[PDB]
Amino acid sequence: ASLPHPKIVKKHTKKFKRHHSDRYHRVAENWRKQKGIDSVVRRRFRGNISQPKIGYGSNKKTKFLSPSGHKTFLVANVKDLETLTMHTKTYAAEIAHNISAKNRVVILARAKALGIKVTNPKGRLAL
Amino acid sequence: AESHRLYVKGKHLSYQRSKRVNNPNVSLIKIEGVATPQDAQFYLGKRIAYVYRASKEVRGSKIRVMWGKVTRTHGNSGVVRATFRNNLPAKTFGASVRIFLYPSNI
Amino acid sequence: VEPVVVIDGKGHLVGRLASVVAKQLLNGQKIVVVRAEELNISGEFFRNKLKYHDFLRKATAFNKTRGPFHFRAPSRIFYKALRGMVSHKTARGKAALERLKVFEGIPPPYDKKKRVVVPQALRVLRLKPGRKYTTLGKLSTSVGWKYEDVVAKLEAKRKVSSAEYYAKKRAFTKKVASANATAAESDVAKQLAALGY
Amino acid sequence: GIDHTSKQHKRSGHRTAPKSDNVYLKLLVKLYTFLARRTDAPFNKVVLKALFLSKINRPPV
Amino acid sequence: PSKNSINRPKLTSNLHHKVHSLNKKRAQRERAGLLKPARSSVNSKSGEIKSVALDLYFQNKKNSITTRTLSKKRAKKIERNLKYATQRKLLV
Amino acid sequence: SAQKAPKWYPSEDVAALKKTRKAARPQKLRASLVPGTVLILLAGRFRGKRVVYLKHLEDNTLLISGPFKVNGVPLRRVNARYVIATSTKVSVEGVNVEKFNVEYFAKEIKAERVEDQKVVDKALIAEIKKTPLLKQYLSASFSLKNGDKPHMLKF
RNA sequence: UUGGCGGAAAGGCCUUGGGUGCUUGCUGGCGAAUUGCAAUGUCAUUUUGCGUGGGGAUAAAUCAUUUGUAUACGACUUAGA
RNA sequence: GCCCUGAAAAUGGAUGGCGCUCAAGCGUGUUACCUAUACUCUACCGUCAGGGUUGAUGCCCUGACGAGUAGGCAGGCGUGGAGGUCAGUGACGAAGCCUAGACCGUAAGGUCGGGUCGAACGGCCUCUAGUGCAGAUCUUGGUGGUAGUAGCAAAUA
RNA sequence: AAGCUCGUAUCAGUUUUAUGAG
RNA sequence: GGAAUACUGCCAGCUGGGACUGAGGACUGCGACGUAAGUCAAGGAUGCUGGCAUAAUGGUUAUAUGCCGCCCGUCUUGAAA
RNA sequence: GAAAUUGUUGAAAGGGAAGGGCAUUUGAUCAGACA
Ligand SMILES: [Mg+2]
Ligand SMILES: [Mg+2]
Ligand SMILES: [Mg+2]
Ligand SMILES: [Mg+2]
Ligand SMILES: [Mg+2]
Ligand SMILES: [Mg+2]
Ligand SMILES: [Mg+2]
Ligand SMILES: [Mg+2]
Ligand SMILES: [Mg+2]
Ligand SMILES: [Mg+2]
Ligand SMILES: [Mg+2]
Ligand SMILES: [Mg+2]
Ligand SMILES: [Mg+2]
Ligand SMILES: [Mg+2]
Ligand SMILES: [Mg+2]
Repeated sequence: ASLPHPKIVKKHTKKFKRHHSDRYHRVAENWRKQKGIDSVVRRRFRGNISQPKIGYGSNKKTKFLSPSGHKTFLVANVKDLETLTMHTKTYAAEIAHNISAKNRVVILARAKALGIKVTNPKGRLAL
Repeated sequence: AESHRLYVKGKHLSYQRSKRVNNPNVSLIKIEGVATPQDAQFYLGKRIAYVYRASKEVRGSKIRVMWGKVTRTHGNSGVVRATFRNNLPAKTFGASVRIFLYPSNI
Repeated sequence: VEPVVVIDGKGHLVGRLASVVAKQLLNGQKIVVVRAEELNISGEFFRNKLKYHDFLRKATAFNKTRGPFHFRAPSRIFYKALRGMVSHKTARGKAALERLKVFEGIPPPYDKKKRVVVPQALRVLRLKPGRKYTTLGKLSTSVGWKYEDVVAKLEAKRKVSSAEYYAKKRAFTKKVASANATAAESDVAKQLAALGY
Repeated sequence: GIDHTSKQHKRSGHRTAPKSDNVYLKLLVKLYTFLARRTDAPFNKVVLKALFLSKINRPPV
Repeated sequence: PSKNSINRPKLTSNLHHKVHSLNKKRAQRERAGLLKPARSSVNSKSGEIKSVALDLYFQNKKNSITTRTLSKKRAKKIERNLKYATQRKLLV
Repeated sequence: SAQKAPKWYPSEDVAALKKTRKAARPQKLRASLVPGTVLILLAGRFRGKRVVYLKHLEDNTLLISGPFKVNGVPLRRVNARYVIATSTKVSVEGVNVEKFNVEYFAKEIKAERVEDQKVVDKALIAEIKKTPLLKQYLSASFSLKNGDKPHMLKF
């Protein structure tokens, strides 16, 4: 129940991992550019990791879209939720991580009444 | 009768490759009885199945299929090129495939 | 077109036979080579013996048991030729090499099976007449193989048995051909001839 | 590969916009942008250009 | 193959044995019931909250060696939250 | 607020599609597919069977019959790209197949199917009996033998 | 079931007699459908599992102790109901 | 013209290997074939340029481009604290931490679920800085392999 | 990188013609 | 003497098979077939049909296979050396 | 109550290193969309 869109294409689904993060624990996976003058990764020798660049940018008509076709909007309460009352086909609400279960019940009831899709309706509400 | 076959036997030779890089998206297929590219032009567009076995049953069968189709001839000796929905696993270099007679132009 | 192809190595040239067999194994065909002692290498016997003594020169200096291993038998000479043409340190190469068996003579069960030839590796089809050539059994004997006489005696015994078998088969062929001739004048045979049989 | 005869990705520039954050100046720039687009009058072109100039380039009269 | 026995397959025999062994072990684990059921199974948790603590609490309410234990702190919190949910269900 | 509301929103009005210039013109069958031709089925339940082609339908499918008395294939639809047309043809002028169409075959035993099967099969048998060995040929199944080459085989 | 032969890794080849099924060598009569227009559409030997059962056979090795033809330790080589 | 000799040391080894003799050698001619981040066409990203337009540093149309060290310009990501706001989140569980689970960004990063935990903390517009680490025989603390290892044999028991 | 100009303006690791050298 | 054929070139001649792609999203334009109303392959794909409806496609993760991949940083032309 | 480092359990791989890239098989595991 979203707005129709082209089939979503991702040019690079794999995570861009920092070089030697597999080799050292002290080197995290968060991407860093190799600045070394003799670096084979910087110089783009065959058989090394791929580096992020703008040619991997996704289609502007499918960018920021979930597989169902909605953009995610973080909501903290019912007033935040009701900002999506007219944008039902284009936005889906995600309840913030620090909302209690008692308020999540109220948010879910209001969302069902308004027809607004909720991305994470199972959180903190195990039956 | 003793035989029920409706396909031609084939061998998965390798991926498309140069001397030091391969292309897994294209397989090279050797069809039995085909020795020239003009002979292999009959088989262009034909459906191919790699039919294999697994121990775990899925949807009522232990026999699994990877589907594909013949696209173009390759070289002078009757080899063809093929593309499958999922690329062939490279452990099947030298394994058997079935080339069916459909879609048919006869 | 067979599940197993039995190749009679007599009269074949080692390198061209090894090339075709290596390619067949990599494409996924089971091959049994028999009679490796009757294979041929082009060139004169002293040339080929000199080449084998060059191979015998090669060895690891600090420990001879780590070195190149010099197998003297004709089947092992052909196997070395073939393994040089197979990428044998990969799993695919090992799996290809495990589709091949090489024998001196024709041991059971292959002695009662059909044996084929490879025309692109045959000496009488490839070598220009008058060119000298070596035979693998004599080469192996000169470099240290010790079972040429045993294989020769067993081959003689096998030939006697196979000759008796062929005599019986030939007599039966004559009988079947005779009885098939007298049915060639019937209407069924005329219709078969009209269709090409 | 192409043998370029000129520089790639070169900016024309010519001071497209004013560097001020004055709301009234931005309103006047909007008005004279409309006029210079919809009249084809060189006076409006000159006024729109002079609205973009810096202080050292706008001396008093 | 080995250099000491060229006519005997080695890698293929090892691979055949390994495939058979892995298949036997997978069948044994499935029969022991250590694998998840189908997605449409009644006892499938697909699409629902997956929680060791809640599984243990509900198993103890339903009434080998494991590393899944439920602390009394979390159990009391589960009891309190379930009473909250029950009060809501009554009031609705 | 967990997130600021965006200033601009996409409109929720669904656009119409453009007018398409793609007309449906009738399928041109292969030159070898003529009514009365014996066909070899390449796929399906009756794969390898030899049937008789009767009529071209409006959904680009071929109506065929066994006939059902000969090899047990009823009046069916097949796809034209999943059969091999042979050189053998039986005379079809005595068969009335004006009733059979998409609505006839829609599934949303009827004995209307059975009676129509018998009505077609009578004239089919009458014509089939004229050519020697034709009934045995239609009852036997097709398969590839060792060394058969479909690129060189004549049908 | 009768007989003969095969040791190169024989493990197979040939043969006697009767029994029991099929035979498309030829002529007939019934059946097939709905897997819905394709989806490998599953077809071939062996089975360290079990239940039925009629038959066959009721061992060793190691530790510990012990010898010194052996020995850094292992190992080796002896002995003991 | 081709062939042989026309000098060679010293671990075992090399037309890359196998090997090849009417060649798989040498000279030449004719075709076919294989495949680069190159060339042609299409889509997508960004940059630049030219236009149109009474959320206008936005929208739409069109064309062409994209190597890069020192260096330069621009747009962004994250952190401690400050002013304003969301009458924001929170004992029906803040922050932190763990996670074979989910999603968005080219990326810096962001977001959600589960577990643990127990009292506070965020989004946005701005202000401010002791604001981002793999290295410095860096500093302080903690911990491995080496390893149940070397050894614990002077002074008679 | 900024301004003032001009924009059939300013030209060009090229040829041509004429005229030198070799 | 009279033909043919090769070779090379041209056709706004006809026609069979295969592969990849389907961007755009009311209309507007240039055209074509028709006396005409209209129609079309003419400023970018539609029509008809089946199966499944869940781990089936897909993702993640542990690995296997084919091919590729030397250890970073610094400093010196340059560095496995 | 993090990491280095360690124990147990479960799963896996291993014929003189391991790690990484593209692609797919296998096993495990998982979300969305379900009128
Ligand atoms: Mg370029
Ligand atoms: Mg070569
Ligand atoms: Mg030549
Ligand atoms: Mg918390
Ligand atoms: Mg600092
Ligand atoms: Mg550090
Ligand atoms: Mg550094
Ligand atoms: Mg240090
Ligand atoms: Mg220290
Ligand atoms: Mg000690
Ligand atoms: Mg002392
Ligand atoms: Mg998959
Ligand atoms: Mg390499
Ligand atoms: Mg504590
Ligand atoms: Mg740890």
